[PDB]
Order: sequence, then structure tokens, then C-alpha cells
Amino acid sequence: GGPSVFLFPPKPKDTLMISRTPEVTCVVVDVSHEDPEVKFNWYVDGVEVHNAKTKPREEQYNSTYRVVSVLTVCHQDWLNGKEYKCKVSNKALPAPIEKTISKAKGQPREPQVYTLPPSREEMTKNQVSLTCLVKGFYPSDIAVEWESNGQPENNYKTTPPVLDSDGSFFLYSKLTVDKSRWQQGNVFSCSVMHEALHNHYTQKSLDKSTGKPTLYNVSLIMSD
Amino acid sequence: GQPENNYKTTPPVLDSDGSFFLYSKLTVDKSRWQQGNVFSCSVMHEALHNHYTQKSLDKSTGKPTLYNVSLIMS
Amino acid sequence: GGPSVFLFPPKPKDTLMISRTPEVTCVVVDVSHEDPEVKFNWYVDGVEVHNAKTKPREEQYNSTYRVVSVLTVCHQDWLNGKEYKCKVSNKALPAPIEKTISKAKGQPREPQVYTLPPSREEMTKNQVSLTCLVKGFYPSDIAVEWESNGQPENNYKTTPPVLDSDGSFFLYSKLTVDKSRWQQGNVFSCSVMHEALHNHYTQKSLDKSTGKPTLYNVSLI
Amino acid sequence: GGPSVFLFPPKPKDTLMISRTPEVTCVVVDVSHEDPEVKFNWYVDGVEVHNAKTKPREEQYNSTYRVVSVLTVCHQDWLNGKEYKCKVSNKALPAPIEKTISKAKGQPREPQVYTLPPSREEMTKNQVSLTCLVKGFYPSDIAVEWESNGQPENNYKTTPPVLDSDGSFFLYSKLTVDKSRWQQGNVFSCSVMHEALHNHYTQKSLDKSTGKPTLYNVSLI
Repeated sequence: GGPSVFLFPPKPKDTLMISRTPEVTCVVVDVSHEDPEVKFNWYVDGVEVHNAKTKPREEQYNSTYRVVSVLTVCHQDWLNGKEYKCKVSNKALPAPIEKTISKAKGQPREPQVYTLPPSREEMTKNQVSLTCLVKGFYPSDIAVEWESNGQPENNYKTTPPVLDSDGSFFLYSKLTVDKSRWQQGNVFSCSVMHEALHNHYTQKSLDKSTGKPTLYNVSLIMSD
Repeated sequence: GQPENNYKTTPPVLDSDGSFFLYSKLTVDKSRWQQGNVFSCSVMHEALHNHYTQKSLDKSTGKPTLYNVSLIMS
Repeated sequence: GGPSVFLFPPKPKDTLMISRTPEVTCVVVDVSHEDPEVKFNWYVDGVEVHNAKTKPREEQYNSTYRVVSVLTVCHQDWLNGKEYKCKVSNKALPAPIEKTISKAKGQPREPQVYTLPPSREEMTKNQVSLTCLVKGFYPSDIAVEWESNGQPENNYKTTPPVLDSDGSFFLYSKLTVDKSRWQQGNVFSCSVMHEALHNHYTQKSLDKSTGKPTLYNVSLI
Repeated sequence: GGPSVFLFPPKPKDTLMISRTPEVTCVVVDVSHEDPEVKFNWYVDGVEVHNAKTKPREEQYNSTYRVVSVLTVCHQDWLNGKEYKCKVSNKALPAPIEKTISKAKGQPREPQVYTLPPSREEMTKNQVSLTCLVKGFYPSDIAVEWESNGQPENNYKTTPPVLDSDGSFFLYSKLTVDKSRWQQGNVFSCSVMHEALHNHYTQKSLDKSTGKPTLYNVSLI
């Protein structure tokens, strides 16, 4: 019956990328088809904004409508942590419902990033996997991306953040590639972007060498 | 000696093929780690033999090759 | 001949920084005392904008009135390359002077950033020098910063770049450290910020054990 | 048409080199059409010496004539720092224009020159960059050359001097070499000549992975 508004907080990668800073999404489902009018209101820091954007409603089979609306606001305004408010009003709802969305409040912590070279047992498999773990970041806003200078990697795996005992978060990023590419000393890195990180960018490149005491296995030459 | 409790397992996630994969992390002290203590992760799955498979670590990863670089004098 | 109006280009650091939005400043110098207030007009692609601001007049050592006006432009707008116009009207000035600036146009090519480890005698002296160079950028809008284990310390050398034989500009950056800092092996980050780089910001890490090729290294000529 | 005078400091390499004859040039531009000839007077050590090198006048679309007066001085006279006086008189100018040139000899500091091993990543690029650091000099007149195997290098880049916290300027010398030349073990020498330098020459030899001790050292990886 009554439409229900779902809260979709901005993805921190959206805030970081230049092209998609202003986008803020309000989504409403279970909208009654009897009432065609939809009222949308944005409250930023307690005041109403003049400009608004709303896409046409989407028809659903089960007598429901989907309403997606986009609000434009500076990314630095969202980074300030001020509360944002979304209001959706319709004739079906006896009273308007106000929803508040804001970034999680907490003490920022500098995350730690570590890369792991593949185990010896994995060269039996055709595809070799590389892992980059990040840990010790209290906010849930994190962006980990695999990067190579020669060419960006199509494959990209990331597990959802897992709560830690101390209250921070940790996760892993996985990249599967071919054996030949890894053996040829290809440059790989896991760019990590966090609100607490300085410059909002940290690069930890992984080298081919595993640090074994003997890897050359070639007799050296002395020249005076 | 005995099983531990300071271990966290990530929820399973999808892959390109479709088969799931996940990680598990255990936090320990460096004093016991540097002493050469075995640490084993046991996985129970239906497809595994006897529904049990243990993988152990003896901090012996990256063992140097038997061959060594020859030293000469000029 | 009366007040002079200029439009200073935005600083390179603010232009390429997502957090610090670029700022466009317009300056009026030698303003007549009898006419301190000057009418300001700011146009973005021929459109009036209400976000322009001007700072209060500040006295100069030469007893000449100087006026500055700042406008906050969109970070994406500078990437696009929009046109901004500043117009200053003064009663003393017979004809207003308008200054026009535009974003540099050129082929975006990814610069290469290299790090030079100190030699085997650089630690003999009291100060050890760490150098990071950037080559192969056509636009002059680039930023280079130094980072030491999360402690911001930059010498702001900002040595002027010089064109190469192929026309690809290059620049160098130098930092001075102590013997203990170099011998510790802590990571030192040369951070480069340019249009052509991925995500507009990249870093290069240099350590004491920055790298040793598998091939033998000769100790004598 | 508003005649102008410009000051051109002399090249230090002319004075430092015994074979090269030092020359001091004073140049006048924006000479009006009605008076192409400019009355030029030259004084050294407050006295008149009979030598002059006046360039012939040339026609330009802006009706501006450039006149250069060149004076010959000895190495000892140049090292003294005595003022050289150029006086220019024109019909259009109500009064003669005076200019003087004299470099300041203050706090002569012997420059320190260092060479760094090539960066690891440079082996991937088909061009290898060689860097020569020089610092510890107060004056801005420094001579730099790249003398490889006894013959000067065709291409070399010199960064302009910049300010420093120690009060002495520093700069870099960049050389580009092919990977094949560096693979065979070619040796390049960076020669630095300064007015306060001992015997006006400092140089050293470098190779792949330069090491001051006679030992094979390898860092962590």
C-alpha cells in the first residue's frame, strides 16, 4: 500500500570520482498506482534546495511503482558529515515520512595495506591469484582497486567489509591473472582510498621477487 | 596444542565461474610465531573427502633453492 | 595610467585537487583613492553567477589601493575547460579592462615518475639527498609533494621545468634527510598529481632497499 | 619611440677558460626610426680603452633597431668585479641613458658535486637518464659540461638555479643515453667549473651501480 523509501547512502568511490560527485539517490518502492503525483523534498543542513531532478517512474507488475530521484550537492558538503534529509509525500500516505542519512560518526583511523605473493602450490593451476588486504579502518567508506601501468585488469574481486574485535574493519582484494604475465614481472598495485588517508590515495605495488636468499641461480662474474 | 578463538571468516562471495571463495584471518602474537609453531586451517565441505581437509603452515614458505650463486675471485 | 586589472591563473595545486576546489582571482592595482569601490562582474561562459566574492581592500606599502576578487569554480568545470571573464568598472578609469584566460590545450600523455636512490657516498655527508623526477608532460599543471610515514614535510623547491629535445617537459624534486632516517629504511613517498595520471593522483615509494637487479652489479669500472 | 636598454651578464665560461676571451655586451633596443644611429660610450675601471664591436643596424617591421656594444676584458679584471659602464645617447631621448654591469663577489663557496646511480626502472625505458647534482655555490655563474671519454656530449640539460635554505644555490645536469651504450659499460663524466673552484675543474667517473667501497653490496628485495 503505502510507498516505502529506501536509504541508499552515496558510495565513497562516487564521492571520490570527479564526474559523479553531485549525485545523491533517493529510491522509493511499493508506490500505489492510484496516486500519480509524487512529492520529493531535499533538506540539506536544514534548508531546502532550489533545483531538483527526478526520473520518470518505473512500472512494476505487482501493482507497484519505483521512483528514483537524483539530488545535486557538492561532495565537500557531504564530506563535512552534516545530516541530509529526504522527504517523499503522496496521497496514499496519511502523513509525510522524513528520512535522515549521514556518514558514520567515529574516530578516523589510518588503514594498513599489505600485499601477499602467491603460494607455491598455485602455479599448478593455470590462473594465479594475487591478494591485497586492507585493515584497521573504522569507517565503512573504502575503495580498493587493482591497477597496472600496462593495462587495467578486467578481473576484480572484493569481499564485503568484516567487523573487527577492536571495532575497525578489514577486507581483501583478489586479482586472477595468467602465469606468464606474473612470471614476466608485470607491475601490479592495489590503490586504496579512504577518508582518513592523506591525499585519499595509497599505492602498494607488488614485486615479482619473493625475497628468497637465492633466486638468481646464475654464477656471478668478477671484473676489476 | 589447542584450537584458538581469535579467528574471523569472511562471508562467501561469487566469482566469474560461479564457485564461491572466501578468506579467514587469525591474529596471533609475534613471540609464538617466531618460535616455529604450526598453524592449521581445517575446511569442512560436502565435496571434500571425509568432509574434512586440513592445511598446515610451519612458517617455512619461501624456502631457498638448493643451488646457490657461485663465488669467484678476479 | 589609473588602475590596472589582471586575472591571475589559479594555482596548480588547487586546480587538480578534488578536496580543494580551484579558485580564480582577479586583481586591481593602483586604484584611485577617491574611488576605492569598483564594480565587479564575473561571467562563466557568458552567464552571470552569484557565487563571486571580493576581499576587503588592503593597504599596500607603496600607499596604493589593491583589490582582490575570488570566485570558486567547479572542479569538473576546470577539467572541461570553461571560460571565465572578470570585468572591473571604476569611475577614474575611462575604459574598463577585461582579462581573458583559457585552459591549456594539448595531447594528454601519461608522465613517467622515477626515483633515484642515493649513491654509496651520499650518506658520508651530514645530509642525504633523495630525488624523484617526472618526465613527459605537455601541460604545466602538475604538483609534486613529499611524504614521510604520514608526516607532511615538503621543501617546496618547485624547480621550474625545462623543455626536452622531444618537447616533453620534465622536473625534479629533492628532499634532505639525516643518516639515521636513510639507514632506517622507512618508506618515502613522492606524490605526483597531474591530468594524465589515473585518478589524478599517484605515488612512488622509495626505501633504503629500493631494489637490486638480479644481474650482478660491478663494483669497479 | 621610447628607447630601452637591457643588461646582459657575461658568460662565466668565457672568463674561466684561458683560451676563450671574456666579453661584456650591453644592448639597446627600441631605437626610433628617425635616429637609427646611437651614440655609444664605453668605460672600464673608470678609464677609456680603445676597442669597440658595434653590430650593424637591421630593418624590422616594428621600426626598432638593436645595437650591441661588446667590450674585451681580462680574466683578472673580470675577477675584480669592477663596474663596466655603457652610456647611450639618442636624439629622441632628452637625457643620456646610463647602465653599468658588475657581478657581486661575496662569500666564495666551493661547490660540491655528486653523481647518483641510474634508477632501476630506467632499464625498462629505452632511454636512460643520468643525473649530476651540484650545490654549495653562492653565485649564479656556474659552468657545467658532460665530458664522456674525453669528448663533450651532444645533449645535456641544465636546470636553472633556485633558492635554498642554506643560502647556496643548487642545480642538476641531465643526460639521455641509449640502453645499448649503458649495457656495454660506458663511463660518463660530469665536469664542473666555478670561479671559486680550485683549478677551475672538478670531475669524477661513474658506472653501473656505483660503489665507493671495493665490495659487492646488495640490499633487501
